[PDB]
Amino acid sequence: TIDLADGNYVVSRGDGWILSRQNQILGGSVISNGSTGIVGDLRVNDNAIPYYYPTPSFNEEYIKNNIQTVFANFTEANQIPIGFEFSKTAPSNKNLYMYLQYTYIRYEIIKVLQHEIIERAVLYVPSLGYVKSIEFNPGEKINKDFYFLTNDKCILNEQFLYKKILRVLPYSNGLYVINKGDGYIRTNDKDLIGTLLIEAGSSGSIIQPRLRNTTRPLFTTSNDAKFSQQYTEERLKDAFNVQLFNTSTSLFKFVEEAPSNKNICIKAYNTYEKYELIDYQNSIVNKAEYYLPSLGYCEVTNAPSPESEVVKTQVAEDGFIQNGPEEEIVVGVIDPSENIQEINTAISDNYTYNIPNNNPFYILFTVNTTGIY
Amino acid sequence: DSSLDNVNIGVIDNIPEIIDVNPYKENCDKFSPVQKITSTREINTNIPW
Repeated sequence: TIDLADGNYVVSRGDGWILSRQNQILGGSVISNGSTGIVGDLRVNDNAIPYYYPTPSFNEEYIKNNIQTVFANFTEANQIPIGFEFSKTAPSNKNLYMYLQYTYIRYEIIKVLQHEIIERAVLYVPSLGYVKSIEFNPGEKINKDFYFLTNDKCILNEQFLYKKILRVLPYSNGLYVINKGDGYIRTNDKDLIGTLLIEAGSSGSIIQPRLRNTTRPLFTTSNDAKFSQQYTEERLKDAFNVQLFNTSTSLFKFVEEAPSNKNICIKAYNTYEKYELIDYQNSIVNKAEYYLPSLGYCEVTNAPSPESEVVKTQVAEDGFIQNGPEEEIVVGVIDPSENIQEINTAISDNYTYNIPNNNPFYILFTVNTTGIY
Repeated sequence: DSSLDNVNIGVIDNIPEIIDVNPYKENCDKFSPVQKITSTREINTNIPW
């Protein structure tokens, strides 16, 4: 029984769901006598296909479009491999058994009426894995709850994010490029690589191996005239010498080793770097925002909060949040419209240059000996 | 009327699109325009054709 108003809604129960009875299908590993075992997977293909459970009101296309518009777009991410791995060390004299399953992000679309839900369509999006381990001795009887799961559950913190369905700048006239920093992430976990739960004594890992070099830079201009993706890219190449925009071969990996008496939750997001292409003149006249992919960000929850209540919450307005250090690096740039005439001879004392209609222009020069001119 | 039976449209529609392509260095040779000249004969006769 929800306390919202009537009509449809889009709900995201979050990441960290494990389906029922799909526990041991992937198999397990047995370690002994102080050895170390590492298992893992790469969410690339044949395992990144979402599972749809629709209702006549909500068909597959409806669910897909509605969730992708508001929450993370999984169709695009389904082609970029992401790898995860759990490592565990067995004791000196004992045996350990550890088995792996997949964790899914759960989305629901509902149709509230009179504070009562009368429909529910579910989408499960594969995100990452979860490894369950136990040290045993021969003949021990294991609780059935360790192997078998009768109903789905959220090992991570529960959530119910939802969204109802309807200073003085002393610069000179010219162009500039401002790098505003690194570690920009879109709101509503829209740029989330995934979440990993590491049990006591283990060590999780999330790796972006760049098996596919593609990337998804984001562009936003206040005026399509005089500005465009190509124009801003060329200006950045002139300013910061950026050679690759929609490509990259740099890998980022995050590793966390949980202590011996607690559990850890590591969240990995993709990050961005913000480049503002202003056109200050006398008072900003134009602005563009380029978000070049960075090498990710990692947050570490020491442990899930004690189960008290699933407090409903609404999605934040679309935007960005910066997690890296604050910076503002300003670089001037030559306006391509103006012409630049190069002087083939070095300039000595007492030189004259003949202006060679009313448009502005550029002249490039260098002196023959250091001094004041 | 049974040549295209084995084609399954739905599976094709379910294929992900190609994003990254590893190119073969030499995949184009050249283009050879074909030039032709048409002849013309004169067959004189007395019986109308």
